[PDB]
Amino acid sequence: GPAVMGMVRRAIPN
Amino acid sequence: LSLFAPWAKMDERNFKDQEKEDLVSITAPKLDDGAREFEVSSNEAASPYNAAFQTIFGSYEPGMKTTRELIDTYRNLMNNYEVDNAVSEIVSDAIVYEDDTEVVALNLDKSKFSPKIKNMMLDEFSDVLNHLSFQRKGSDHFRRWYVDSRIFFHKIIDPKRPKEGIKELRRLDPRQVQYVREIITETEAGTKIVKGYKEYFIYDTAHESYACDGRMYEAGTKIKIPKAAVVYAHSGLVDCCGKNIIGYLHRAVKPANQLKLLEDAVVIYRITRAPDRRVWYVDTGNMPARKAAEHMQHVMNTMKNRVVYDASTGKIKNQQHNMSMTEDYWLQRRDGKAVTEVDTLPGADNTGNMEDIRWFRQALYMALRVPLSRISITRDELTFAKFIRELQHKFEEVFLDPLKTNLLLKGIITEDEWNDEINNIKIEFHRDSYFAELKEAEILERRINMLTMAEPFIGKYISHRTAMKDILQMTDEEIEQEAKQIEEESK
Amino acid sequence: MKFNVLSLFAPWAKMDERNFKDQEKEDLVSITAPKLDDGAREFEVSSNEAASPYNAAFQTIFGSYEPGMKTTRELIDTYRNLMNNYEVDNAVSEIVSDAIVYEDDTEVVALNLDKSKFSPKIKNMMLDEFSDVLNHLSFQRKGSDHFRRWYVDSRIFFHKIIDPKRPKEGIKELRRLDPRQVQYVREIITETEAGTKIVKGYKEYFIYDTAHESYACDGRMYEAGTKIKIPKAAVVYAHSGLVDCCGKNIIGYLHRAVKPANQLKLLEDAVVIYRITRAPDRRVWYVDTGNMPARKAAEHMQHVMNTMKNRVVYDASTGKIKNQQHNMSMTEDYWLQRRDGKAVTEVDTLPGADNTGNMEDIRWFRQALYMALRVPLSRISITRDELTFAKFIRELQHKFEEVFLDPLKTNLLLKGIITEDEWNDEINNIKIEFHRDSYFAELKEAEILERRINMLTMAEPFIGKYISHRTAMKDILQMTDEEIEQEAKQIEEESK
Amino acid sequence: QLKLLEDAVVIYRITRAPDRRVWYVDTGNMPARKAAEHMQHVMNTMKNRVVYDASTGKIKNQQHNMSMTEDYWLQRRDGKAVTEVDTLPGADNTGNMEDIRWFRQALYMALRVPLSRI
Amino acid sequence: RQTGRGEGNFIIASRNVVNVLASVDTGISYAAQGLATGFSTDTTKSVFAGVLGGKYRVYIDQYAKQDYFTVGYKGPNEMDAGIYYAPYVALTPLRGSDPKNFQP
Amino acid sequence: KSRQLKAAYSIELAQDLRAVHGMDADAELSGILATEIMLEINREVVDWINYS
Repeated sequence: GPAVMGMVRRAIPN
Repeated sequence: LSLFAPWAKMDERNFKDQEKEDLVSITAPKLDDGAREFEVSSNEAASPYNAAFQTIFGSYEPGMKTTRELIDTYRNLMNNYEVDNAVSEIVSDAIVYEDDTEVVALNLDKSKFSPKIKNMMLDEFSDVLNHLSFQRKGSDHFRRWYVDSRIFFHKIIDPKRPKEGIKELRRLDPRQVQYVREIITETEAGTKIVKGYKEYFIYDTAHESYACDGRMYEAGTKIKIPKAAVVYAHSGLVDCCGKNIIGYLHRAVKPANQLKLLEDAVVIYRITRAPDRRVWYVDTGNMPARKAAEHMQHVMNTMKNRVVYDASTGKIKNQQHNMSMTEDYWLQRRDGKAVTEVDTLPGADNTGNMEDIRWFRQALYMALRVPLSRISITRDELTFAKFIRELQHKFEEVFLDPLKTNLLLKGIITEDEWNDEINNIKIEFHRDSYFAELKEAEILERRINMLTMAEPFIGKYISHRTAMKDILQMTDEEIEQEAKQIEEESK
Repeated sequence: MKFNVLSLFAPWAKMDERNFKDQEKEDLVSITAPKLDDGAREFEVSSNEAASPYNAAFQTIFGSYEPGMKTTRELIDTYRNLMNNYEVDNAVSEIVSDAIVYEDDTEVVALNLDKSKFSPKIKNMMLDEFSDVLNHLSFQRKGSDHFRRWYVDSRIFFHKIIDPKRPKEGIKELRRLDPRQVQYVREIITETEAGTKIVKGYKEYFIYDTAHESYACDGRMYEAGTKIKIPKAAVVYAHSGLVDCCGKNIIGYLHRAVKPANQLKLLEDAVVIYRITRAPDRRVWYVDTGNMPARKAAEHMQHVMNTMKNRVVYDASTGKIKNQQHNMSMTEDYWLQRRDGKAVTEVDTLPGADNTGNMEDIRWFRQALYMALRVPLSRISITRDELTFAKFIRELQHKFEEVFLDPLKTNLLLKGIITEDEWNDEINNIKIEFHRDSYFAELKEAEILERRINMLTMAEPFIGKYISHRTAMKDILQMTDEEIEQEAKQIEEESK
Repeated sequence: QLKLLEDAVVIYRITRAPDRRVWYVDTGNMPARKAAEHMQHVMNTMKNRVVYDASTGKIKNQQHNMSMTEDYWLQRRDGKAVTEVDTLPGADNTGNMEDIRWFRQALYMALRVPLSRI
Repeated sequence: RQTGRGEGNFIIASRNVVNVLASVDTGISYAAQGLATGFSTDTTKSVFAGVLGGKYRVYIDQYAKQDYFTVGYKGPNEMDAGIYYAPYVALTPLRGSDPKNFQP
Repeated sequence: KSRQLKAAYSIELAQDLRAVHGMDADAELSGILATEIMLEINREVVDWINYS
């Protein structure tokens, strides 16, 4: 049960 | 963009003045409370008009989400029994007017630069109220403040005739409005200078998607808002961190529902098991599994409680004749064994003590920031009145702001003059005349009685001037004037 | 504790440096213990400190606070969490309300220079300076907020701003510093045979714990920096003499309430849970699924479990039960089919939320907490309890008062209005009076007067025979002799 | 001793407040890692995951709003009424919180104060 | 172009690179060179030399083996950095003695 | 992944160092160790960046 350090999602371009 | 050009100009001048000013070389941000902050590049500005999005996303992400949840929660708390009431009672005491009375209004009874300004300010204050439509909506705006924790409005400039094209305000939708401030500097590890911050506002710009009813998610774009463009103020209530602004109703976030949940538990406890309770069972042994059920099913069509209640009419559906004196059931036993029986079940026994909810309700009531006078003059009522006094003062910014603004936009006051006059250019208001009279009456009764007691000594040990100023509580000026009137009447 | 060129703090360090040199010339010697009552956390330092490299500077300062700050940070957070809860918050509110009183068209806390001074001109400058201190704080509107934070946090500190090009009028507005980042230390700058027993000038520098590496529960919008060394003269600050058994473990006014406050919350939670849990019906179905592998046994289990299960979700928005029409069942009827003459398939119900309280202990604990919070017995005439509370407020305010006295004397000295010696020779008395609520003050005075009047009306038959009027006036009506003469003069005039 | 008595009252009121129950199953003549399945099929399935949140006026994972009934079961693999779940005694209301008053008053006298104080 | 999150906003470089940056103009001009003043080149006072054009954070790699620079991007997030330090324990003191002789 | 260092200074040295220069021979060492650790972290970070 390792800590979750966060998640990233690919950014949306303008 | 160009919409806010005149507002930007106000802020641009202010900001440049903040840089020129010597309120610099401060370790801490120069702020007690207010806007969420962010550190920036240290230059004056990045080239593009919308460059701020570069710092905006960062500064609002979790803020915007949290705020949304808190406001909706606050609104949900308000939706509950007696919460709406406590709030309403507060709103009523805070926003006060009666038949042919004044409404909150500017009272320039202190030193001013000129009586000409005094009249202009008062004349325009009227429009400050008209632009809120205070006389009809005062209580709505106030209610929102209390519950949502704050109020914001969009300010309008013509823009070609800024001194004339001054229009009605547009309250902004909470949860979509955030206040931010940038640290526009860097030094040898830990900048302390020209932290003017600009203090602008950002906005979600979405009016189609809502928590209960909405649709059409679009590409988005967060955008605009110089400080100058927004009327705003908020309660000085912040949590242990950030700029997490607290509504006055926030406290209720705990007890309101520990009570509501318990109250439901009480309702549930009594209803569940209110109906009769039993398990009927048929021994279908020594039968094929696919046939055994048939015996059970036939028995169940004789032992069936085809007795549903009629709530529309307090009777039992189709239970003629008038009333049986008994319920006759039976079942033959497969063997001489304690297998075939009826299993009755226990009910919702009335063992309470239904008092804990009284405690919880009283706790909530108190938690709602109300006097114990609700469900003469006391310390409790006076404290509450002070509370209302403070709420009114904080709220007050909603009028002082657009007042200030209109006066400077029109060139009829120097901003600095306004800053010197206030200090005190406060707006005053009508107070419940009934209770005000009673308060004053009791005060006089006490003073009258004390003077009466003093009587035998006020020509011997206590002077009349003294009895009037210390016992009757009159000022020297009042004493001379009352005496003058007495002399005139005796003529 | 400087260890750096301070482009910002040198203008104040210079005052402290001069003060320190005078301390070196003082006779505050032969004292084993440092001459410290309260405040900043001290560290043992040599008389020379000739090198002062970073590695030493770090530990010299770090060494007096590491566990201090950890503890302090927890106390503050606790204090805030405590402040934000029901029937804690209210204690704070009443105290804040009486400590800082505001009223329609009245004064606010104000400096009262009714004692000897060189000139009324100085008195006026001091009174005006006081007003500017308040203007900087916007005390007349927010004084109660600054006070509240102090009372709860036990302390408050503010950043001073100095030009410094033209420092006499180069005095600018204060900025409240953030507790949990704010730290305060002191040095014992001495060492001799068997431990220093000579003068310790302390230096008294403000530092921060930065809070870079350690993220807030949320909202870590600003970190205070690491290598920060701010001289005492640069910070306005007040705190109360509330300390634990050792060191400088300064605690808040609500500290005493920490134990019972948290305790009460647990007790209340226990009641809320005890009552809600078990409230609905509760029953376990048991199915005879023997002589089968689980893969098959489960079907017969399901023949009861998914047929007996009550699809009875409560409508929590509107007081209704979902999917229960016609209007109301007159029964909760269940049924079973038994495969053989064996009572194995059955239901066994569970105990419910049996409401036996009468949760009286909660009331006891509530009252205990109110007492822990310094709430008058009068809250939830003149009594000793109410007066005691007023005495508390008087002392509370006097401690708070330093928040005005610091920048006031500082500015007066910076402006060249009062010299350092003159300030100390005259003060002694620089007393600031707090505004009081006239409603209650009048009632207090009225009772006292009624008692005085009644006594005199009883004394009357012999005040021309055994006791003089003068005496009756000084002992019964509690008048001073000049008061008596003044009242006599006014009466003689009124008589005509 | 007063503080100790107070703690005794406090512990009494908190301990045993929540619902307490033990799920019991027969697992004889089974491998230890097979025996576990009989228990796991009940223990990890009949858990009440709904929890009152002490930090806010809400119940964790409550949705549905609130069932009017708590539905649970145990299978009986043997041809007998073998398996079952028991509850434990809860935090019943027994005070009568009178000892604290006694001790509190005795203490005050021990504190060298007048009886006029409360 | 490659991260999709933002343009480089810092650079760490050898002393020689920064010495050049501090001795030249960086704004738009005809030509520009003189005594180095633009950035601090003295690592004694700080690794951080200054901000290039108000756009990039300039630092010195005091241990460059020969002479280079590295440019990169770090966003408002922590993941959006490429590289991350995630402490679980830090600068925790160790304290005791050897009981045999009580040396610390 | 972890890291750690020891100084474990003697008594006599510290007593004498204080007698000679007023220095602790504890706090200074502590500083050196903590610093060395941070120096490595700083360098580690930079090298990883340059590596990657």
